[PDB]
Amino acid sequence: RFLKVKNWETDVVLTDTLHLKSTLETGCTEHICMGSIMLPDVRTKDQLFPLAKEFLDQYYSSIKRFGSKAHMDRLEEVNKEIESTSTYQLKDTELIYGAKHAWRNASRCVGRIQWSKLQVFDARDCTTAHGMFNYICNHVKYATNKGNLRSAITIFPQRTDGKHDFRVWNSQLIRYAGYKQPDGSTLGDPANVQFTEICIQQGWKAPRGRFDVLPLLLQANGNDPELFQIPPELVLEVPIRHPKFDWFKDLGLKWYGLPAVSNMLLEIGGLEFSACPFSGWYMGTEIGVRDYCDNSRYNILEEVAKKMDLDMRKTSSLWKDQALVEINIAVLYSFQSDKVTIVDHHSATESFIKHMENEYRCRGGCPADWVWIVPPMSGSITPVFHQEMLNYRLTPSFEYQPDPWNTHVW
Amino acid sequence: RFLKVKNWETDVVLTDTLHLKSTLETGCTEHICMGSIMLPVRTKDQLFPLAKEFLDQYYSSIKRFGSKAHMDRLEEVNKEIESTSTYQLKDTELIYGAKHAWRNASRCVGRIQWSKLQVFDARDCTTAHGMFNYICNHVKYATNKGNLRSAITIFPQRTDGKHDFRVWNSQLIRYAGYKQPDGSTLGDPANVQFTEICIQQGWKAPRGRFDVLPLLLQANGNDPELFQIPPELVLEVPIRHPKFDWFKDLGLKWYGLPAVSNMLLEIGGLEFSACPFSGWYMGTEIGVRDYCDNSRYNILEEVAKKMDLDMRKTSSLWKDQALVEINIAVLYSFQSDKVTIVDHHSATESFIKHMENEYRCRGGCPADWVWIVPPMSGSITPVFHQEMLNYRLTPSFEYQPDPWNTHVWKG
Ligand code: HEM
Ligand code: HEM
Ligand SMILES: CN[C@H](C)Cc1cc(C#N)cc(OCc2ccc3c(C)cc(N)nc3c2)c1
Ligand SMILES: CN[C@H](C)Cc1cc(C#N)cc(OCc2ccc3c(C)cc(N)nc3c2)c1
Ligand SMILES: C[C@H](O)[C@H](O)[C@H]1CNc2nc(N)[nH]c(=O)c2N1
Ligand SMILES: C[C@H](O)[C@H](O)[C@H]1CNc2nc(N)[nH]c(=O)c2N1
Ligand SMILES: [Zn+2]
Repeated sequence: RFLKVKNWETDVVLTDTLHLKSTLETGCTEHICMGSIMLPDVRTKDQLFPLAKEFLDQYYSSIKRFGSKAHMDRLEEVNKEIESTSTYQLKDTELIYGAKHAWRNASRCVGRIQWSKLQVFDARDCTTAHGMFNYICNHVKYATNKGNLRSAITIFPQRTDGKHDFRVWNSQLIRYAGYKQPDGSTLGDPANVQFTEICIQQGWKAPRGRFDVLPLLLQANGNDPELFQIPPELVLEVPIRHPKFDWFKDLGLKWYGLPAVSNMLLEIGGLEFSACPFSGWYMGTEIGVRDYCDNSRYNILEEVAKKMDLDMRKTSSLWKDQALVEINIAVLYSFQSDKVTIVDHHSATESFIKHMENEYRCRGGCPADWVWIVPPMSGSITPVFHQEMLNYRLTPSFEYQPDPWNTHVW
Repeated sequence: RFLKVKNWETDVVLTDTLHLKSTLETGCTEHICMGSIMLPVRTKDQLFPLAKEFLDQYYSSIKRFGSKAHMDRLEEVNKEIESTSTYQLKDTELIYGAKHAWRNASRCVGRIQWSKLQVFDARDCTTAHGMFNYICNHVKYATNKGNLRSAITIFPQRTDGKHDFRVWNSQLIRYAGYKQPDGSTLGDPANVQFTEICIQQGWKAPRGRFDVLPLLLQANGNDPELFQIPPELVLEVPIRHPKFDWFKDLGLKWYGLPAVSNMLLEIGGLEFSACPFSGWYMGTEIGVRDYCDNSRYNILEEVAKKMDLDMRKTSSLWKDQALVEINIAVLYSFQSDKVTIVDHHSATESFIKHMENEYRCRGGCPADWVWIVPPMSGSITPVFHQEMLNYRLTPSFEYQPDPWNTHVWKG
C-alpha cells in the first residue's frame, strides 16, 4: 500500500504514498490493464461541496494554515455560497494554485519540472467571443515573448449548467489547415481536415495552402461560435533548415513556435473551466517525429529519404530511422538558430527524472504515464525508459471533453 | 462485457471478449496503474480446478469438449491427484500447453509464430549431465546452421519444491562480465553477478570481452554443476557496417540464438521451473539494448567519436545517429552471414496482423504496449498507435527468483 518504483538503469528506488490521495479512477482493474488506451450534466449541491472542501483542505495545507481560523472561515464561506447559489467562485489565490497544480498533476506531461512558474491569466470577466479573442491575443503575445517562450494559461468563466459554456473550438490556438483534395491525398495537415472544413462551413475563406494558420473559432456563453484571425505578427514561425543538408531548405517546411492546447477542461475544487487555453514550449520530437512523420499527418519520411538517396528497397536498411533522426536534428537546429525556445528529448526526459526525484522527496510521489512520458524516438537511450512509474489521477486536473460541434445546440 | 481497442493511425477498432477468460491479476486497481512496473509449494487443494480448466481448454481446442475421452481424462487426472497429490500431462497436452504459454505472452512481439514451436520433452531427465545433453541438442536443433527454428525443452515439473530442476543461466548463451579493481567492467555488465558465481563454482575464466559463459545446471534439487557448451554449437556473428569500414575494428560480435532459460512454465497448475526456449533475434534487442544501454556494453560514445559527431550538445542528437548506425550494422552482419534476424519494422507489422487475426478467431490478444513498442523509433512502427489490453491467461510463462537466492546448499 506504500508502493515502490525502481529505476533499472541506476537502481534508484523511490517510495510512493501520494497515490493514496487519489480519488478519480484509472480505467484499469484487477484483471485488466488499460494503460495504453487513449481515452478511458452539471454538479449537484451535494456533489460540489466535498469537492470544494477537498480542494480548500489541500490549499490551506499548502500555505501552512491548515486548521486555522482563515481556513475554517473560508470553508464556512464557500459552504454557504454553495447552498445559496448552487455553485461558488474561487479567490484569485486559489485559482492560481488550482491551475498550477493541474499542470503538476498531469501524469502525461514530461515538462512538469517547470510547473510552479506558470503565468495565470484570469479571464473570468469575459462575456463575448470578441472579448475571448482579445484575451487570446494577449496570451499569445505574452507567451511568445519574441521567441523567449513563457508558460501561460488563460481561464475563462466556469460552466454554470452546460447552457452557457465558454469553448475554444480549435484544438490548439495555432495550427495549420488541412484540405481534402480531389486527387486523393491531403494538402496541409490531415489531423485538422474536419476542423479546417467546419471553419469554411462556418464562413472562413481558406488560402488553400499547406501551412495556412487556422482562424480562431470562439464560443462565449454558449452562443454560436465566431471566426477570428490571429494577427500574423503574433504568430512566430520557424523555417526548417538542416545544418548540413542544403537541400533540406527546399522542402518548404516550417512550424510555429507556440504549442497552445485549447480544447481541454480544467477542474478545480469541483468547478469546471471548459475554456482554458494553456501553452509552454515544444519538445523537438513533437514536431519532427509526430507532426512530420506520422503517416496520419505530414508524412514526409519517404520524400526526405528519397532526397538522401537511402536504400528504400527494404525496411531492414533502416532508412526510415535514419531520415527520422536527420529531420529532428533539423527541427532543433532551426528553432535554436532563430533563438526560439525548444528542448530536445534527451534534455527534457533528464529534467523529468530530476523532477520525479524532487516530487518524491518533497511531496511523496509523482503520477506519471510511462506510455506518454517515453519519447516517440530513441526511447531506451533516454532515462525515463528504464524508470518505473505509477499512474493515478489527482485533482485539480486537466481533462478531455467532447468536441463542441458534436454537442453544441446550434 | 465487450471491450474495444482503437488503432489511431488506421481508425480500425477491435472487440475483446477474451479478457473475460482472464483469471490471474494484473497488479492494477481502479485507482492505480502499474503498467510500467517490471515485476508485479502448491498443494492438492487448489490443483484440480487448475487442471480441469486446462483440460476443458485442451479438449475444446481439439473439438472434443464433453466427450468420453474428455470426461475419462478428467476422472483419471482427479484420481491421480487424490492419490499422488500431483499429475502427469500427456505428450499432446504438454505440446498444447507450451505453445499456448507462448501465445499468451503479452510482452512478446514475436507471437505470430506461436503455433510452430518445436517442443522437446525432457521430463525423463534425472541428472545435470542429462540436462546438458538435452540442452546441447536443443542448441543444435534450434540453430540449424543459421536457419533458426523455435524450440523449447521441458524438464521435470516441481514436486515439493525441494527437488527443482533449474537452469541457473538467464539465457543458454551469454557473454561473461568481469568487474575490474578500477571499477570498470570487462564484457557484459549484465552478467557480472552470474559470472562470479560460475568462477566460484570452479569455472576458469578466459577474462575476455566475449567469453561464452558455461552452463550451470541443477537437477532434482541438487547442487548445480558446470558444463561447457561445445564451441562448434555456438554460432556467432562478427559485427560490421555496410558503409563504415572502421566499424569492424570495434571488435564486436554477438551470438545468433536467443534462448531464455530462467522462466517458469505453468500448465494446468503444474510448474516447470526449467524450460529453456528460443527463437531468433529482433535487431534492436542487440543493437539498441545490448550494445547501447548505459548499463550494458555501452558503445554509443565510441561509435559517435568515430563518426566524428558533435558530442558536446545532446541536441545534436549524436546519440540517436550513432544508435541507428549500430542497428544497421547488426542487421547487416546477420543477413550477410545468413543468420535469421528480423528488423523492428517487419516484426511490429507482423504483430499487428497477428493481433488482428487473434481478435477475429480468439476474441482477443493480450498485449503489453510498454514492452511491445520497440526501444527505438517507436512511433514510426505501427504498434505505437495501437491500443492494447493487458491481462493474464494460462498456460503462461512466469518470472521466478534467481536460484542462488533460494537454493539450499548440499555440499
Ligand atoms: C513548458 C514546457 C512543456 C513541455 C516540454 C511539455 C511537453 C509535453 C509533451 C511532449 C506531452 C506529450 C503529449 C503529446 O505527445 O501530444 C505533453 C502532454 C501534456 N502536457 Fe505538457 N509540456 C509543457 C508544458 C505544459 C503546460 C504549461 C501545461 C499546462 C499548464 C501542460 C499540460 C499538459 C497536459 C494536460 C498533457 C497531456 C494531455 C493529454 O492527456 O493528452 N504542459 N506535454
Ligand atoms: C521467434 C521469434 C521471437 C521474437 C522475434 C521475439 C521477440 C521478443 C522480444 C523483442 C521481447 C521483448 C524482450 C526484451 O526486450 O527484453 C520478447 C519477450 C518475450 N518472449 Fe518472445 N520472441 C520470439 C520467440 C519467442 C518464443 C519461441 C517464446 C517462448 C516459447 C517467447 C516468449 C517470450 C516471453 C515469455 C517474453 C516476456 C519476457 C518477460 O516478460 O520479461 N518468444 N520476445
Ligand atoms: C494526436 N494526439 C492527440 C493530439 C493527443 C492529445 C489530445 C488532446 C486533447 N484533447 C490534447 C493533447 O495535448 C498534449 C499536450 C498538451 C499541452 C502541451 C504543451 C502546453 C506544450 C507542449 N510542448 N506539448 C503539449 C502537449 C494531446
Ligand atoms: C534486462 N532486462 C531483462 C533481461 C528482462 C527479461 C527478464 C527475463 C526474465 N526472467 C526474461 C526476459 O525475456 C525476454 C525474451 C524472452 C524470450 C525471447 C525469445 C525466445 C526470442 C527473442 N528474440 N527475445 C526474447 C526475449 C527478459
Ligand atoms: C521501467 C520499464 O517498465 C522497463 O524499463 C521496461 C520498459 N519496456 C521494456 N520493453 C522491452 N521490450 N524490454 C524491456 O526490458 C523493457 N523494460
Ligand atoms: C495507442 C497509444 O496509446 C497512442 O498511440 C499513444 C501512445 N503514446 C503516446 N505518447 C505521446 N506522448 N503522445 C501520444 O499521442 C501518444 N499516443
Ligand atoms: Zn494498468
